[PDB]
Amino acid sequence: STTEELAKTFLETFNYEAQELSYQSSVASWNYNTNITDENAKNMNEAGAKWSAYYEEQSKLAQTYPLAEIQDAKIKRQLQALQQSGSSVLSADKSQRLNTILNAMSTIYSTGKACNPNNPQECLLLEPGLDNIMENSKDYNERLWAWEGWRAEVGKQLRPLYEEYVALKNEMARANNYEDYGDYWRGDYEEEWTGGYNYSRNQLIQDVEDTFEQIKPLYQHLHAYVRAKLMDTYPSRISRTGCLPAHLLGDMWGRFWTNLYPLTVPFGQKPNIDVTDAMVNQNWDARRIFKEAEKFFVSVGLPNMTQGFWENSMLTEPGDGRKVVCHPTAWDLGKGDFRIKMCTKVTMDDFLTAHHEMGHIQYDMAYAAQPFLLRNGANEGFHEAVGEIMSLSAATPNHLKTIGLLSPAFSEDNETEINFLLKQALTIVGTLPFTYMLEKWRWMVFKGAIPKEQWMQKWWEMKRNIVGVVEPVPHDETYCDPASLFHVANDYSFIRYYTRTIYQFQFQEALCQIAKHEGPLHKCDISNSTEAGKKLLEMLSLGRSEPWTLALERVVGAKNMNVTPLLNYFEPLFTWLKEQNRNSFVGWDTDWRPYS
Amino acid sequence: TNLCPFDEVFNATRFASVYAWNRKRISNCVADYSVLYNLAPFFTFKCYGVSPTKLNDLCFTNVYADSFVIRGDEVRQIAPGQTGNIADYNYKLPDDFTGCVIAWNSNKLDSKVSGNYNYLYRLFRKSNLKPFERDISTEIYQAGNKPCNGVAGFNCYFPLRSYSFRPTYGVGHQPYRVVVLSFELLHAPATVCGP
Ligand SMILES: *[C@@H]1O[C@H](CO)[C@@H](O[C@@H]2O[C@H](CO)[C@@H](O)[C@H](O[C@H]3O[C@H](CO)[C@@H](O)[C@H](O)[C@@H]3O)[C@H]2NC(C)=O)[C@H](O)[C@H]1NC(C)=O
Ligand SMILES: *[C@@H]1O[C@H](CO)[C@@H](O)[C@H](O)[C@H]1NC(C)=O
Ligand SMILES: *[C@@H]1O[C@H](CO)[C@@H](O)[C@H](O)[C@H]1NC(C)=O
Ligand SMILES: *[C@@H]1O[C@H](CO)[C@@H](O)[C@H](O)[C@H]1NC(C)=O
Ligand SMILES: *[C@@H]1O[C@H](CO)[C@@H](O)[C@H](O)[C@H]1NC(C)=O
Ligand SMILES: [Zn+2]
Repeated sequence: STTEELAKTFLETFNYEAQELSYQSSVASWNYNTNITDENAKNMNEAGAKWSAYYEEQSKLAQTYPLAEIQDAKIKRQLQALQQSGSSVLSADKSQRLNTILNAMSTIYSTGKACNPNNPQECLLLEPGLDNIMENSKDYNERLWAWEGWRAEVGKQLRPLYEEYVALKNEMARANNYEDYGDYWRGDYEEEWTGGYNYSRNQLIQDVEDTFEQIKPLYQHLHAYVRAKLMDTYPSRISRTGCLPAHLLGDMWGRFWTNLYPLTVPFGQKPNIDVTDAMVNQNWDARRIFKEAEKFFVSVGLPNMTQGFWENSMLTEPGDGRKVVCHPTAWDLGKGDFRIKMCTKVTMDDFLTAHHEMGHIQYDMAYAAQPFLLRNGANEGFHEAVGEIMSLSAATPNHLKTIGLLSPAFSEDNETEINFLLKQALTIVGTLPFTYMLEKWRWMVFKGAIPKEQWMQKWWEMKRNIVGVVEPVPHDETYCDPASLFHVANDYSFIRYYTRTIYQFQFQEALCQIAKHEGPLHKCDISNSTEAGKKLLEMLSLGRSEPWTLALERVVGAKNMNVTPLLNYFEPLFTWLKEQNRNSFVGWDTDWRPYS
Repeated sequence: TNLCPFDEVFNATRFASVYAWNRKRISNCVADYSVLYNLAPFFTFKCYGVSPTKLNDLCFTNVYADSFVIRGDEVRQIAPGQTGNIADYNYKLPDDFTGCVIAWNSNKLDSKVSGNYNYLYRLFRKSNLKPFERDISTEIYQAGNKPCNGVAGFNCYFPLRSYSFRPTYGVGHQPYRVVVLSFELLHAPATVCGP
């Protein structure tokens, strides 16, 4: 016997019980999320614990098969996943402390609240209180309240915890042979493959910066346009050359400028395309919404949903007493069980969501033949990009017209084209500098390049320099405003959304050139393009079995993150911004602040 | 007019595990294939060397009926010259196999929300099976160079595994009852015709 053959057989006996326990968990986890009972909650955590227990044990047993003696990648990448220790490399001291901190920060984030200076009895929790304020309030002071209050009554509470979190996460990474906790997170993109499909952890740093340096032109002219259409409201509060106040950006942090659309829509007269009314007028239901999405993937050569999908999924809020947190989810439970958990309403946004979520299933179904540990997105951003391009194709006037939602009336104009691309940019283009800057900060925090007595001082310097966003209130080192965002407080890497955003437009463009699509990329419906569906399946069915650098290449023909498909998606808006900003200042002086 | 005991095999309430597949010798009876009705969804009827299209007017010395349960993914392996955990380690048909392989989804019968662990399959075997061989051994599989001492350990795995059928499983993992009709022709009386 050989340490590889021994590894295979070990992975055989692992892949059996794992796929068993992982199913048991996924079902027990499904049964809670669709029935939310304290009783099913126990079963979910128990099956999740039997599953975690097995994984923890097998991880230890797996390390005994040295990866240096493995040649089969299907075994190497499987072994690599199991062999990674994680927090189990710390002493039970550090681990118990790290969990205490992590669960503290998660609890401080959710249970935390901020109270009005005007009404100190109105202590409003973020969800849904302060979020409604940030997402809907046009009042500068009401928005300023929540933003500063959240970053103080919560962000400060997390400051001592995050300092410990960074230290205990570093010790975990360094003891796992990583430069810091940031280099640990970047290891997702690390591929030690042959054929130039290798990828360094540090290569992500350069790649993300180099691609952002090309989003900058888009962002500046989005910034100068948002700054101007913002300056209409809040007039004296936004400098024509200064940065944007952080509390005036939609989300509590400025992550998604999606809610600035009412204050920034180019030609507000031209109404949005909303086939929601068309769906009601045709007595559509949730099953119809998903049957159309199924037809969509089938048109492009992807399989239909399994029978177990239709008779097990939750495509409607169950009702009765059966509580279910209404949020779209796509379940790859295992053993061919594919399910979608969605409180589907007969709307356009849930129609697009149904295609997005069914994209996840297509990805989950495609790699089901892969070994269990490889049944995943090629990297952390792959699985979401595959979903996003499903809503991109389904949202176009072409697909809406061919399905009878948008009437055969050939709508669209040079104005509604700009309106939609402006709406997209606020969501997709706006988040990218926010995402790079936040994750760049954590990387330098983990690297040690930012002393703790300068965390906030370096954060807002980066916020102004890179995001063009300035704090309405100066923040000393008692604040931890990054920690006031969920992923930072809840220990989730964030470069996923940056990478995923670049990927999806690489995906869409590659499939649309395959689809013989003539015209602007944002108008492309990959429907009936079975040639595009094949290149997708060639990558979807890979799972994590092959490097993302190669998996990406089976769609887009490049081994890396290329931002030019994203720019080409917004070149119509880019050129229109350069003209609607011709006499405007494109850039930002980082020394201006609304507090003088 | 002695009717053959096919109702025994197909319509049994419990099927054998594939690793311990059950064989039922059939002789001295009128073989009424005509009423081998399409039993269940995802019905599969595959014949080799002889035609099932109403070629009942042939006589056969003995007719063996080999029944078991596998998942849908493994029905393709019950065929001449196929490889896989079933064809290698559980049930192997010869290259020159003359017979028929019948398969239907039995999810409504052989699944269970808690998982039906009654159906087993051989996952490990140091050698593949000669055609129609049966291996019911439960000796621990010694993957390693150290002896196992008849108990599960490191590099020492139990040779069988459970299918753990759950009705929610995908079609590829759902239970499929299989009946393999081997037709034998010897220089012999040939006592199984069936008009
Ligand atoms: C939602 O969840 C509840 C509870 O988690 C489910 O209630 C259970 O329903 C089944 C079938 O209707 C009952 O058999 C079960 O009662 C069993 O458990 C008790 C002890 O808990 C035992 O004493 C009984 O003899 C019986 O074996 C119910 N259990 C409870 C706690 O109510 C309900 O079915 C779920 N519904 C959906 C749609 O998910
Ligand atoms: C590994 O990949 C990087 C880019 O990701 C490349 O620059 C480098 O040359 C590769 N490794 C070697 C040893 O060439
Ligand atoms: C499933 O997709 C196939 C592929 O085109 C199609 O022919 C079939 O009709 C679909 N299923 C049903 C029940 O229509
Ligand atoms: C795709 O095919 C259908 C019929 O199969 C047709 O009605 C439709 O116009 C085609 N194009 C798109 C974009 O759906
Ligand atoms: C099983 O029972 C049904 C119902 O009587 C019958 O039609 C069928 O022929 C039986 N199967 C066999 C193999 O006899
Ligand atoms: Zn998604």
